[PDB]
Amino acid sequence: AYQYVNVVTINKVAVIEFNYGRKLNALSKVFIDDLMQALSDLNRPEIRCIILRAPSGSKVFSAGHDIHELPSGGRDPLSYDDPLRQITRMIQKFPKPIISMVEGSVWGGAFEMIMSSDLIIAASTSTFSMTPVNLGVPYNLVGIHNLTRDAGFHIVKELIFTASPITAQRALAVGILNHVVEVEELEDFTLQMAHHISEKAPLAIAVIKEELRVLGEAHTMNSDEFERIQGMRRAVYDSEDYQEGMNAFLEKRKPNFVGH
Amino acid sequence: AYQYVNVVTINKVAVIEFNYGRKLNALSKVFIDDLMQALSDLNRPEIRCIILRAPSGSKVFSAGHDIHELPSGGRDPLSYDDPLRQITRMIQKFPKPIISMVEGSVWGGAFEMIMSSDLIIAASTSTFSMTPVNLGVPYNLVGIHNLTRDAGFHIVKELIFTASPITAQRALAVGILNHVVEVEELEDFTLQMAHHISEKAPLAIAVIKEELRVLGEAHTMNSDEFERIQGMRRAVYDSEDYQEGMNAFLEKRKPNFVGH
Amino acid sequence: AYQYVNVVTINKVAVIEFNYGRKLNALSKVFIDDLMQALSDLNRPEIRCIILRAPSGSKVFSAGHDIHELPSGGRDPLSYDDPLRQITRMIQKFPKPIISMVEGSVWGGAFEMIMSSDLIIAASTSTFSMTPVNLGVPYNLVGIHNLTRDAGFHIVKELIFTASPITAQRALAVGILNHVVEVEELEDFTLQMAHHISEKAPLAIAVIKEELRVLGEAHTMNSDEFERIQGMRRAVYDSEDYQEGMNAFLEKRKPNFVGH
Amino acid sequence: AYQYVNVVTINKVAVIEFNYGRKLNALSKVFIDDLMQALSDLNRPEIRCIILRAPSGSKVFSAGHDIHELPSGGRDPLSYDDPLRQITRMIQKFPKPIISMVEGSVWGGAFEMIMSSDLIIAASTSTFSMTPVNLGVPYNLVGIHNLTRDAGFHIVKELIFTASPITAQRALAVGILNHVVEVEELEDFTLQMAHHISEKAPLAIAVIKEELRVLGEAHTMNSDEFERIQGMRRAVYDSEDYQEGMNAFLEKRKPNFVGH
Amino acid sequence: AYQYVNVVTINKVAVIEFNYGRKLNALSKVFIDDLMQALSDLNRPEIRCIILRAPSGSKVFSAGHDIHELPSGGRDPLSYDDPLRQITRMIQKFPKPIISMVEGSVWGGAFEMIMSSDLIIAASTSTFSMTPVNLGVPYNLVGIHNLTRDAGFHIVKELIFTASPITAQRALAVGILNHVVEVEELEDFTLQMAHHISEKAPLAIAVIKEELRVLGEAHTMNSDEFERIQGMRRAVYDSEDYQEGMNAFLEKRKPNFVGH
Amino acid sequence: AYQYVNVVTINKVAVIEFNYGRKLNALSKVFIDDLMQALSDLNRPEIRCIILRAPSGSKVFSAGHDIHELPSGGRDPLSYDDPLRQITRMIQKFPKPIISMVEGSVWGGAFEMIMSSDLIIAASTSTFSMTPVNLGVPYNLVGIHNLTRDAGFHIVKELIFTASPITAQRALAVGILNHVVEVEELEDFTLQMAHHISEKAPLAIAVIKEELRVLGEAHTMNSDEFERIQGMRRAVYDSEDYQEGMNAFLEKRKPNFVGH
Ligand SMILES: C[C@@H](C(=O)OCCNC(=O)CCNC(=O)[C@H](O)C(C)(C)COP(=O)(O)OP(=O)(O)OC[C@H]1O[C@@H](n2cnc3c(N)ncnc32)[C@H](O)[C@@H]1OP(=O)(O)O)S(=O)(=O)O
Ligand SMILES: C[C@@H](C(=O)OCCNC(=O)CCNC(=O)[C@H](O)C(C)(C)COP(=O)(O)OP(=O)(O)OC[C@H]1O[C@@H](n2cnc3c(N)ncnc32)[C@H](O)[C@@H]1OP(=O)(O)O)S(=O)(=O)O
Ligand SMILES: C[C@@H](C(=O)OCCNC(=O)CCNC(=O)[C@H](O)C(C)(C)COP(=O)(O)OP(=O)(O)OC[C@H]1O[C@@H](n2cnc3c(N)ncnc32)[C@H](O)[C@@H]1OP(=O)(O)O)S(=O)(=O)O
Ligand SMILES: C[C@@H](C(=O)OCCNC(=O)CCNC(=O)[C@H](O)C(C)(C)COP(=O)(O)OP(=O)(O)OC[C@H]1O[C@@H](n2cnc3c(N)ncnc32)[C@H](O)[C@@H]1OP(=O)(O)O)S(=O)(=O)O
Ligand SMILES: C[C@@H](C(=O)OCCNC(=O)CCNC(=O)[C@H](O)C(C)(C)COP(=O)(O)OP(=O)(O)OC[C@H]1O[C@@H](n2cnc3c(N)ncnc32)[C@H](O)[C@@H]1OP(=O)(O)O)S(=O)(=O)O
Ligand SMILES: C[C@@H](C(=O)OCCNC(=O)CCNC(=O)[C@H](O)C(C)(C)COP(=O)(O)OP(=O)(O)OC[C@H]1O[C@@H](n2cnc3c(N)ncnc32)[C@H](O)[C@@H]1OP(=O)(O)O)S(=O)(=O)O
Repeated sequence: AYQYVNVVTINKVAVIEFNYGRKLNALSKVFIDDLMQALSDLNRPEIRCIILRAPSGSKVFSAGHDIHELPSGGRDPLSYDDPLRQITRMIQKFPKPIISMVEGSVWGGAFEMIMSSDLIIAASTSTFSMTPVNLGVPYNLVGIHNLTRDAGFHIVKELIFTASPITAQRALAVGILNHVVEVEELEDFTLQMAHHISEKAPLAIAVIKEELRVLGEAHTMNSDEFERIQGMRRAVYDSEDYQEGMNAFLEKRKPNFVGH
Repeated sequence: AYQYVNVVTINKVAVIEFNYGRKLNALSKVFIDDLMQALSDLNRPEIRCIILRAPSGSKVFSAGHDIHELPSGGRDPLSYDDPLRQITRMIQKFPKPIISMVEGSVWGGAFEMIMSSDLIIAASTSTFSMTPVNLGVPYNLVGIHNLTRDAGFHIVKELIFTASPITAQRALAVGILNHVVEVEELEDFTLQMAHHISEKAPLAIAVIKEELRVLGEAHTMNSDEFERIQGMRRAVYDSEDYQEGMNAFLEKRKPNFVGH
Repeated sequence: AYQYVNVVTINKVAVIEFNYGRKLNALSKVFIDDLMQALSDLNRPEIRCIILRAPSGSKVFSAGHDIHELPSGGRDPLSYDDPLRQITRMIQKFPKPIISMVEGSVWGGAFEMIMSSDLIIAASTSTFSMTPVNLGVPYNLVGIHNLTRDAGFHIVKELIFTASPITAQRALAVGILNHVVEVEELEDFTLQMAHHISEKAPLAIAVIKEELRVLGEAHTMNSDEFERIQGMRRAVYDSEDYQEGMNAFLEKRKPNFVGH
Repeated sequence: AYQYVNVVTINKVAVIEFNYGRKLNALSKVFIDDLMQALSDLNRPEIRCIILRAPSGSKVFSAGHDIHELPSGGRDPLSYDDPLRQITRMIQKFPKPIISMVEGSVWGGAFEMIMSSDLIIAASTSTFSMTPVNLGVPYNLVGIHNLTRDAGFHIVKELIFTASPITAQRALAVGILNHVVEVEELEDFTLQMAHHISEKAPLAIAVIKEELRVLGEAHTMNSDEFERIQGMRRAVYDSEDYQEGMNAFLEKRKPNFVGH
Repeated sequence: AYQYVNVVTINKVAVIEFNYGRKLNALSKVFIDDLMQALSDLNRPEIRCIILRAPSGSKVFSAGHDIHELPSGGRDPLSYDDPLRQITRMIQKFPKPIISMVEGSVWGGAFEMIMSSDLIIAASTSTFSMTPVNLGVPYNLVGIHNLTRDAGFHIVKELIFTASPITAQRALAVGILNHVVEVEELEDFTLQMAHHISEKAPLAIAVIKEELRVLGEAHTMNSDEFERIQGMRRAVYDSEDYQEGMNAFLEKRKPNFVGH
Repeated sequence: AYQYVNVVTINKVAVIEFNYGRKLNALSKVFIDDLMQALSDLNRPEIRCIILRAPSGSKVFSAGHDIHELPSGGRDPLSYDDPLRQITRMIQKFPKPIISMVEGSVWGGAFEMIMSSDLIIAASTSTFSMTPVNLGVPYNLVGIHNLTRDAGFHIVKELIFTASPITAQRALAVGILNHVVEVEELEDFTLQMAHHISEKAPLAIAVIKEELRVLGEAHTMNSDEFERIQGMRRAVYDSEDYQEGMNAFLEKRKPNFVGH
């Protein structure tokens, strides 16, 4: 029923498997629109737990935001109705637990997407990179906030400022992952936990997830502080460095950033 | 001088030992009223540090909220004056450190109670479960907030959505516990730390504890968000699933949750 | 040049080395004024990353606030324009990453200072203590907040209430440090990471750092709560214990705290 | 068409006239559901401005909440999905100006309803009463906040604590009303203002209205403060005085309030 | 029963009359202690409304804070435990309405005290001044907040920056006062209103008063902004101008302020 | 001196007279840069109060934002470093009182500018309008908040949704203006007040002004709410209606708005 995902439901658990490997499951508008439609279709009383996964043996879980669809004009790359911003809101408001079951490497916006989900179970060979400083992208407040609820600030700043991949073992040690398992155990481990969750009280799960959502969002600031930050972000997405980040990716070369 | 607790004072350290083993130290009104009286009586200048403990050899530290005192149908089970809500506020506002020294298994409200205390030192054989989703309970905002200050969101969501016990070793790894020790060393280790804290400046301890309390609570939201969450909670504590959770527990059978 | 720091630039990396070993790099006004001048001088487009370090072989990284410079009594010791409060604001608002490269022991205000920096890389032999309860000091809200973004509340309360040192290995485990390395490798490891960060997009790093700073501060409270805390702090800095803490340190004896 | 309202369109202006005079336009569930449907149906680009009115000559604009439909005992009378709570949210979120055009007396929930609208224009003979203290009702935070954006706190407390009606002339002087007009000029005056607003930029009006709505709601508090207020409200809606207020109103006698 | 106040009970209304004419009802610690004891004594179910008043015929309602009890310099003059701060908190938290009935001139902290009360009814000859800029006093955030809930910002700034007295008629027009009456009618007009309030539901009044209090306080800021303000206040109470303002009053001369 | 302003100092009062009459004191960058420099140059201890005025006899006080300089492409017209946004921040942070002394008509951004100042004294013939809905402009959160601290919400909505001029008498009645005087008395009245203020304690005035500024700004919201509002504002400044409003103004014709 979907071009870019495959859904299998057994009992009360649904697995949403990405079907966009020819583009390394990059978060293009057409891929995200399918993922959201699939989730909306599973918002039914008889579904109690969702798993998100890439196909078995994927080297790349998701290559993150489709760099071709990043606006290189004068507009904000991560506005409120950007597909990545829509799917993280939808995951976080969804009244059922969503488990990210990760095999392969996770990049940029896709790292934010799994951090927005409720649990992350990962193969021992998976790797995680947060990439905006590679491309000159001024990541937005909501998007950065979504990266701060698991690991501490010093770890988050290392991940962002270096853009270096971290292993699953390190991602477990710093609090980003729930569980790391050998890849041959990943599906069996994840289905055991999803089917267990699906026997618990769904209305209690939904209200507790929504309470955590609101508490997690409840770092408040005044209008002047947000407008000041928006001005700073606009100076970045208007920058020569932002154009250079995109151009360098599309030309398959290393960017030369100059601080303008 | 209390029916349900025993208090020992060693210089500047007070040990409050539960005496409600016939009910597995369940957080009944009569038990919590004695605990709160004991704490109030120890709010004196020559006391500097409190330890909360179950008796030596306890299999169960606390079975959590007394399910017989949970209101069935229509009343908020976790309103502001509920005993569990009163004791977590009292622990958090108490101007001396309160150390939970844990032997045995810890369940639901009792897990929130040790999470509200300042330090947790646990036996290597202790276990920890958060149980609302077993019973259909819409846990309240303040109570959920009290579970978010140590382990990250993904870990808290695993504990709540699974209601599965975690070991002391895992609870240490994820940041819930301060120390794990062999049960034979638990009392000596905890008293050594309490005596050490009691040599320090108590007015500085009290103000720093209060600063951490107000900073930990400073996740603010507007009245409409709180009323929306209260409406969601009422729908859960009015639900068939909430009645089925209570009944299933009291009848020792597996609940059948249907999502209304 | 500077009397109390030495600055070296290697390509786009600047290393600020303390030069106040005769006072164990205590945070005196004259030392902090030099550190702040050196940091302000390095806010240039050809500088991409800052390392703060003590001299190679230092037993003591920093002994913390200069206890001679604490007000005698009846005056807030951690007011907004105190040197420690100035340097942490400056580190946090600085538009380049600041890495604390730690060899030796870290005490009190100096622990808050490295916690305010972006990344901490430490020698396997370094140690960390938070000391206000040794001296009777009512640490301020901003200062305490700066200690809560890495490790959990129970961990922070143990560090503050015991004032006991922790090892680099424990500091790694609880989320305070990024990396622990053998002292012989510390400089090479830190420089390699700083050089790596120096090729990334500086405007993206600066706006993301500022987004994290704003989100990290966005725990808000009403005026009454702040004034209530300030009144509690004033009762501490007016106390006999505060005078006894100061006196004991200078006279080189154990304080006798009495709770007034 | 609608059973309980009549809608007329004059170019870009829609007038919604109450048709529930046999029950003095009391805010029963069936009347509010019709009013909300009529508003929803007018959320189309060719409508620019809404007027809410009672029929010409009405002695009673609205008698407020239907006292028969108030939750009888132990149930929150102003929960999130109560009709009065739903209509005020809808009015405030509606992307066109809504003008309350008032002829006759306004009572209780109907006063909060016109206060939630964007402008109020009233007949010189109209009167206004806020009545919960007559019935023993614990008015909810959102509802009280809606009464606080026009007149000062001393004026709102006088209105609520006395439940005394005020004249249109006094309501204008204290800032509740935009305009007071002779009854035979009311309809003409209101329509010329609605037509004038309808010539202005609708997307600008919508975003400015929504900005005012969020700034008006942005009085934020922590969870414990909300739960404490909810507990106090529950003690009121559980009180004998709350029963006495309802019963006295329905039996047409003076209530005897005793303070429990 | 009190040295410095006289209490009369009329049915369910209590009238607390100042008896400190010798010092023009300046808010000395001992006067405020009796006023607070009198309030505490009246916190009984048989009392439904309080009036605060000066004696009949008073030229001065209250000369405001006792200038002789302000500190000489280098100390916060309006700390949390100051008598003016205590009495405004107690009036705002008191579960019965408190009406200020004003005959005579109102100065400084006494103007804040009546503003903290629920309703103000004043004689046509009464006058109102806010005086901190006459004395060089840095008024505190809570205190300034208490002046902003009735008149608009421009009016409040005029009152504070000019320290010029305003008439009762002007105070009515700008929203400070509920009612202005001829002095011969003041006592019976105020009592008629207090008797009317005393017939209403007291639990409903108490919860609505508490809801208004927390909504009024719910302007939230981060710790850094509060500490920044406190630093600015400290510069003022450390200033030569603060000492000049205190000296000029003592010496009965016009202060010469210089901005240091 | 300054091309676009004239400054006269009388004792401790500085009168800043607009000198941009050929564009009716529209807020061009060149005019605002001169006003800000003149204000900065007056930040000296010997200056105690500022008056902002148009030239004596002016029909137009200020024609508002320069519509030729409004980003007429598709970028934010009211971004953080726009001249109107800069001058309102500078007026509000300025440590001396700033009185707007108004003769003539005040439009749009110029209305926000006088609302941001401390006191407004106006000629009886002056008039005031807020005009964004004439041009299709999505006024920003900070700008809208600057209009909400004097009159109530209903009055602000009437001013904005109608864009109709109000008289000085109406502006006084609704709490926008401090005083209205005959045009012949305007200088005498305003200078008498400015000289009176100039006798008072400047450090007390500066800290109380900053306390009001912070309290006035302290309506806080979460990142998601800000980003949602920014998305809505962008849809408006990208609209055909925004282009129509600008074109219509340039072509001296009535705009025809269509809701796209
Ligand atoms: C903006 C946010 C964001 O999420 O940005 C994207 C962040 N993602 C990345 O930076 C990952 C970039 N890609 C890679 O690092 C490598 O391509 C990986 C490791 C994903 C795969 O390497 P592999 O050797 O297996 O195969 P190639 O590199 O040769 O790429 C395969 C094809 O997919 C394109 N591709 C990869 N990622 C992509 C892609 N995110 N978009 C479009 N296109 C792609 C890539 O350009 C190539 O295109 P062609 O077929 O035209 O040669 S933020 O977080 O950074 O702020
Ligand atoms: C609602 C909140 C809360 O805190 O709820 C309570 C959560 N606590 C639990 O769910 C613990 C449930 N109990 C157990 O798991 C086991 O009873 C325990 C493991 C603690 C120990 O098991 P053990 O084999 O030693 O002996 P039994 O299960 O056989 O029970 C012994 C008696 O104690 C009662 N009991 C146990 N816990 C209880 C009890 N929290 N109350 C009343 N009653 C009990 C139980 O109903 C039984 O009663 P009878 O002797 O009358 O048959 S929330 O966090 O979940 O939202
Ligand atoms: C107020 C905040 C704060 O940061 O407070 C300061 C916190 N710092 C400390 O508590 C560290 C206290 N010092 C020590 O633990 C030891 O002195 C150190 C361990 C770092 C190393 O000991 P070591 O054996 O190597 O050599 P000494 O102890 O013999 O001291 C050498 C000289 O340095 C002085 N000293 C050390 N720290 C200091 C010093 N922060 N100031 C002034 N003076 C000192 C100390 O008093 C001695 O002075 P003399 O010249 O009189 O011998 S808070 O965070 O606690 O609230
Ligand atoms: C709970 C909130 C709220 O909104 O509550 C409702 C507040 N409303 C009032 O307090 C209005 C009370 N009513 C009046 O003051 C008078 O009825 C007015 C002036 C509205 C109408 O005067 P009039 O002489 O024309 O005719 P009656 O009093 O003779 O009543 C006509 C019929 O309408 C019923 N009625 C009036 N208001 C009502 C009614 N809000 N509900 C049901 N029923 C009614 C009342 O019970 C009577 O019914 P019967 O025909 O059975 O005798 S809160 O804000 O107070 O918290
Ligand atoms: C600091 C805060 C505050 O509330 O400060 C106090 C604000 N109040 C004032 O500034 C009012 C100051 N007083 C006056 O303006 C006049 O004294 C009054 C007008 C109120 C009445 O004048 P009158 O001519 O009738 O008779 P006197 O001036 O002769 O004063 C009678 C005695 O009362 C003392 N007095 C007046 N107000 C006072 C007094 N607030 N304290 C102590 N003492 C006094 C004053 O010093 C004098 O003392 P001796 O008998 O020793 O001469 S803040 O809000 O300003 O920031
Ligand atoms: C975006 C914000 C804002 O402030 O927008 C602007 C709001 N302002 C207005 O709507 C006022 C527009 N101006 C007028 O309506 C009229 O000019 C008034 C009534 C003020 C005065 O009319 P009058 O016939 O006496 O003499 P002119 O129209 O001839 O103007 C004199 C010179 O200044 C220019 N001017 C006037 N207002 C202006 C001007 N806001 N810009 C540029 N330029 C101007 C105008 O175009 C003319 O220049 P030229 O001599 O080159 O033709 S918001 O608040 O609306 O959102």
